Amino acid sequence: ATLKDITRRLKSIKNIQKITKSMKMVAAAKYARAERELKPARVYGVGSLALYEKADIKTPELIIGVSSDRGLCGAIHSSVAKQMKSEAANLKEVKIIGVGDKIRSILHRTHSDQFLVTFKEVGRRPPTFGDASVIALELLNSGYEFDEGSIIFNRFRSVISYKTEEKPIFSLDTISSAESMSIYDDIDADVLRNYQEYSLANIIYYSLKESTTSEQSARMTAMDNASKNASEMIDKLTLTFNRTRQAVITKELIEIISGAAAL
Amino acid sequence: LIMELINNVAKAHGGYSVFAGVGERTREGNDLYHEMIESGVINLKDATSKVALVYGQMNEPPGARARVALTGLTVAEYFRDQEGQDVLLFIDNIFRFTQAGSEVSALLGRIPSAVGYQPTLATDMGTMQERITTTKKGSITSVQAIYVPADDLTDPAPATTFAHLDATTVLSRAIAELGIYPAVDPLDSTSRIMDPNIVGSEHYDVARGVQKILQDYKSLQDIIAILGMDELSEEDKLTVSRARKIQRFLSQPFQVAEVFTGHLGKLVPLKETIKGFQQILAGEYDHLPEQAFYMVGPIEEAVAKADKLA
Amino acid sequence: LIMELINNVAKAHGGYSVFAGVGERTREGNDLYHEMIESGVINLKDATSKVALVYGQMNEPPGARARVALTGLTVAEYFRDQEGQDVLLFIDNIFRFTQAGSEVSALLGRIPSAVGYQPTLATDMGTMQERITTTKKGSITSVQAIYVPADDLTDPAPATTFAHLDATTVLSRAIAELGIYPAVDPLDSTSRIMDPNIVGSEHYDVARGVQKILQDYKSLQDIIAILGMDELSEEDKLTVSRARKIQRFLSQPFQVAEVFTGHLGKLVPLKETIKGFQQILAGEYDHLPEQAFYMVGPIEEAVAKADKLA
Amino acid sequence: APATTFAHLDATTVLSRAIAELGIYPAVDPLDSTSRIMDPNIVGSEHYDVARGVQKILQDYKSLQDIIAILGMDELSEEDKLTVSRARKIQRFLSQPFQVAEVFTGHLGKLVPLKETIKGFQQILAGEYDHLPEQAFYMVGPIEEAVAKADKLAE
Amino acid sequence: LIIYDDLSKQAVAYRQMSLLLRRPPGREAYPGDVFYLHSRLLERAAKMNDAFGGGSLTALPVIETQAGDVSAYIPTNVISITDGQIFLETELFYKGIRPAINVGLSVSRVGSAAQTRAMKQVAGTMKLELAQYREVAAFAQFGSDLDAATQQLLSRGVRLTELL
Amino acid sequence: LIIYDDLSKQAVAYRQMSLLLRRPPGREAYPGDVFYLHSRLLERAAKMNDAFGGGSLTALPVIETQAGDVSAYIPTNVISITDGQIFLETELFYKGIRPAINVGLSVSRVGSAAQTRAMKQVAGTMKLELAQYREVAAFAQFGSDLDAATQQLLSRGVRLTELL
Amino acid sequence: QMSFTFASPTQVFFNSANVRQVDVPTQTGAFGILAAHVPTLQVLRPGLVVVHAEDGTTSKYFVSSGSVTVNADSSVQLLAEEAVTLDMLDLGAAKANLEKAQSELLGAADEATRAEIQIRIEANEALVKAL
Repeated sequence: ATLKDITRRLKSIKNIQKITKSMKMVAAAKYARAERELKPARVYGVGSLALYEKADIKTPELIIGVSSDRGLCGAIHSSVAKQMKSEAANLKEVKIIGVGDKIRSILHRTHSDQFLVTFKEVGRRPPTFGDASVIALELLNSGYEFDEGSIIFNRFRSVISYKTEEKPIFSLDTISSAESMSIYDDIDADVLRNYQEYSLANIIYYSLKESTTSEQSARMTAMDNASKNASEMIDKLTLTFNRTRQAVITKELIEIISGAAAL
Repeated sequence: LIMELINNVAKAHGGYSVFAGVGERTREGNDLYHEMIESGVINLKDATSKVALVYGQMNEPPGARARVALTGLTVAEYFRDQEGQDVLLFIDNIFRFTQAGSEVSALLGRIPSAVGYQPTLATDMGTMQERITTTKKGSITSVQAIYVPADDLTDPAPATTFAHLDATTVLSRAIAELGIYPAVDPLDSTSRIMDPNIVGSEHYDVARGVQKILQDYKSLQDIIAILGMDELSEEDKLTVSRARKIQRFLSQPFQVAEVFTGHLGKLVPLKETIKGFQQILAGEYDHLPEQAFYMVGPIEEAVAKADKLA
Repeated sequence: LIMELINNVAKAHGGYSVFAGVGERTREGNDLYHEMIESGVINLKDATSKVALVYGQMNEPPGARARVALTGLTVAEYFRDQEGQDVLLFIDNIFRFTQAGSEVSALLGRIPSAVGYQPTLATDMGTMQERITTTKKGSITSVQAIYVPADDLTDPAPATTFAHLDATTVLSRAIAELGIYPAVDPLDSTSRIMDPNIVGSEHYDVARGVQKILQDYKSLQDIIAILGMDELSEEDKLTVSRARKIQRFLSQPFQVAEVFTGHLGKLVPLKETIKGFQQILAGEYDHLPEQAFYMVGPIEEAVAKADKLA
Repeated sequence: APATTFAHLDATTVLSRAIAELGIYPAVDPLDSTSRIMDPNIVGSEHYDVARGVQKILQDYKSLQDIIAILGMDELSEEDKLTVSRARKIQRFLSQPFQVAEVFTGHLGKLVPLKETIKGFQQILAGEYDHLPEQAFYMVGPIEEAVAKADKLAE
Repeated sequence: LIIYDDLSKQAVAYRQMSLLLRRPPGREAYPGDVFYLHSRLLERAAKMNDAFGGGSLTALPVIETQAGDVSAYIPTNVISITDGQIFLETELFYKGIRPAINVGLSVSRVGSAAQTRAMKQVAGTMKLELAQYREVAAFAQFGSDLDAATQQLLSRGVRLTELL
Repeated sequence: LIIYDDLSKQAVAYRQMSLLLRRPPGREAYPGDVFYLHSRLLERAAKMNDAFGGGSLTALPVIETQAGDVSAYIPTNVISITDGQIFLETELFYKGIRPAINVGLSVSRVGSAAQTRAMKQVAGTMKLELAQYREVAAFAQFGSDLDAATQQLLSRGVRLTELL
Repeated sequence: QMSFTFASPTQVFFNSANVRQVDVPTQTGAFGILAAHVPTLQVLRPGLVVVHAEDGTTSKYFVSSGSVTVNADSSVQLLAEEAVTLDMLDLGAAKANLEKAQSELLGAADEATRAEIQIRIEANEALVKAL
């Protein structure tokens, strides 16, 4: 421990304490907006799936990861990547789509050749149905007529709690017509080709609206922890400095007096 | 703040004051001299003066700087015992009194104690600070300006001084830049007599209520700047608007500063303050505007100001 | 710890034992004496007495505390040479020997060394400590508790004491304040015996593995200190989780600790300790919670402890 | 003793153990070395502005070091982390295989002319070498060699 | 019962004496026998056996730390003299908790077998549940967003805290 | 106008003599009257009234600090001695800000009343604006999602800093 | 009784609300769904939405595009990309767009561009069916 070293770490933790403090505030505004924009978007998602739950849909014989770009949000990108790699080995042909750069980097090296499309700038600007539609367009423009898929995302619960959730997407138009669909009448083969396409854009948007609410909340959290872990570390080293300042003055003085009291 | 304190003790309690400048810069000595005449406390003509000035300047040897705090205390001691007053004693600054005494002990040839200070530090402080108390005849109450070295509160100088300190008055830039005068930090200044047993049952709960309502204001500051003002609950919207009216009522115009400000000076009696703040906390003035409580005496002058024109 | 160790080794010992109280509390003798009479190791009726006691507690003047360690070790010297047996020597506290020296060195007419100690600290300790040893005529197992002043392990007193030792067991406040007992730092403690050629390569490889997993956890502790555990890699997340389980499995309920920590005291056989920490290292228990390893004897009690939490 | 010596000099060259620790030899501190002749009226305004610019980007990186060490690299924008990769290349191009240190370095000693040095750092600051890795710059003579070492370090 | 308020101020007094006497300034300028100063005094608090009359001197010495620094020279000494400590954190006092006793640091060594049994019947499972609450409950703000078996320990704690 | 360059070096030159005349040593081996050495030197600077001719002497002491430590004995002396300070820092220097005057710490007591009524008109505004800038200065790049208010206060500050 | 759910990505209107009948502008004209209506899925078309409330007075809305759903039990849900009330749409700018849309129709031959302009015609031509 030295006066040069001590103050260097005090100079830099008073940085982190503040840098982290504003990153809590930045995320705190983005949470409060994402919490309001989720309130309707939930009802929207509720009404979107209210058909696949009321009438059972199976498949006789596509993985979508939803997170963001900006990290430091605790364990948002890492919780969905765990449940993606869980199904990457458990299954059958598996083709992956990752929304948010932090899926192209966290679970890439392992499944580098199993990529279909990648999406950036997620979590910078609050998501829209317009963003979900670009996700819907690119999926249907690719020559991958998928049998069945599942979308994995972070569902919001509260300021601190969230859970990684799967939702199966029966978006194969060949799978749209099952024995449970025989209950329904007055349908076209190519009117489901319209409905299935749109109900896909809904659930993508819903998962995206849940994610950016669950993401900014735990970044607000992680940074409120980190800024007040630095607040504690400042208050700890500062009085460690005083110890070492007073002791250096005292010790430099004994060193003189000892030399004066020998002549 | 010093001069107003001199005025208001002489006014309210009929007690004189003594300024003992330990390590006074001669420029600041001259500047403080005319500031006291220009405001009213020193009267170069008649006998209406309220202060005795003692100057231990910097360009004087450690002996003079170490003993002037006594030369001031002794002039103040006359007005305690001989005229039975509630005296006021200013020391500015107390650290330069400690450093004065360290130099002396260093000069005589005494082996230095911790952090370079004198071995006699405890007593060097005790033999002076124990003359400043309430006697049977009168009392001397001392305001001491403190310099903390390396902003280190554990440094023996402020550490030895704090053992004798009953209350603090923090004059802050932050509060002064907002416009609140005197520039006192309401949460940063603390007192030993903040006890229901000493001041009273009412005084305590009203002070603490004001203390809590300002902390809550700080506690909601980040929620104010980054969430949306109109999304606080009824009880959170209310305490914010009530809290702003509290820190404005702390503001007070000063008599001493009539020559500068041009506005009338105020001496707010004790119970006027207690009930004044109690009513704002109870919400009795939830309808009045913010600018109403700014730079006013009692609560009466605040409601009258609230009228203005519209 | 030194009392637990007596209860463990001194009681179940064939040869004789010498206890030397040096500059600690007087009641700490009145505790040991009455506890020892009770256990039979001291017999008052006859002379089957096994332990010899010598005292010079912190009530005694420097001179007495300076030489009382010598008194005890001389009693131990005899049982080693003149009878040639297995003597157990216990000393608490060995620091009070150099402290007492510190107290007189000034007056003896020395010039003060580092920290104002006796310049003769180096050799004062040497000539006295080198006697407390195993010879070719007999053997002394010497347990000496060492007071560290101001938790400063660099203070000339505890730092010179290392050089005289075969096994150093370092107790740390940080560890203690984490409710880990015995509060033994598992990375600062060393034994000259830790050599596969003695303890066995199986013992050595579990000790080196536990130390590696703990050094790695400690080096990640500055990143988790700001970020929190959430931010670690999936490889490191495991090492943290094991090291923490190990940390608590290094804690243990002592038999002398009973009469205030409510838990039944435990002694763990060496095969159970090695096999214990091997299994945690091997990943067999990555499913058990951390607190299941907290304050338990053998590893089979962690399994029992985990089942309780239903 | 060394602190009093400072006031006796025209140009001071300060060495750090922390700089030498990273294998950077010579271990001259770019923020601690001061010359009397570091005046553009003597060395030229091109020489001056390049050097001032060299230090600024290393100075800026030093301020970032503790922020990025805990809070990752991604949180720097495309114009911030561009300076980080530059500063580390400027840091490493400052390293020089001495002709005396042949026994230590393991390289042939190099002697770089004045104008070859100013052109060197000028280009890296301009960002003309942003494509090349840092290790290309570590322990070389003139700047052409930093390109040469990249090509060899390729395949 | 004797109460020494306080030894830290008596220490500086004796340090003044030692330094005026020109005795070697050591740790924090304190003389070599500031341990002894408080050793010989606090030993004199004792509980005599019946043969000696069954009289007891009980000591409560006071120590003023600087900013919570228990590792300091003088405080560590008195920790090593006394049969136990009571810590008073500024962070609990300037919070409203009075008496501001740090429960996680204060221990009374030889004082357990001098407690009322009626107290042991209530304080035993109080000390147990207070450590179960102090088992990291700093998280605080979530209301009803946590578990089930751990939310009641937060409930118990604050009440068992307010009671004190 | 006088410039003592520098007083840290006179303090060394004085110290030598005292130590060798065998006067008692204090903090950093400085005698008791080294504060008194500089206090009588720097008070000698003053502004006389028209009663005494109205002339003035103006003082500018230089103090060299090591590792920025302004709490060293001699600097602590001169800081209190004088009416104000200008703090120059190594960081500000190489970062580019030259003269490397730390706007934060640097202070003058005479200040406002010393500058012309023209300067007053734009100085206090700059004092307030750089104050609000330095509070947010750390987020000059890491603030894409900041409000347009602090985003103005950052843009206002960086540009004033270039002007100085 | 039937639970009715109507919302957009931005705003929510009904959530399991008690309503008797709803009229919806589907592809296949405009379908009317009563309390115990048949299981029939049909996608949306730019037009008018009639929601028959429980107390005599009906609220009506305008839709861009989306989906409606009627199920094996008495429960209905309707969703649109952008749905706005009759209150906030200008009748002025709607003709400005329509006339501009019918200009690009004869000025584009690409089979991909033709569809894109005609959909905008259809949407703007539906903006006068209400205003």
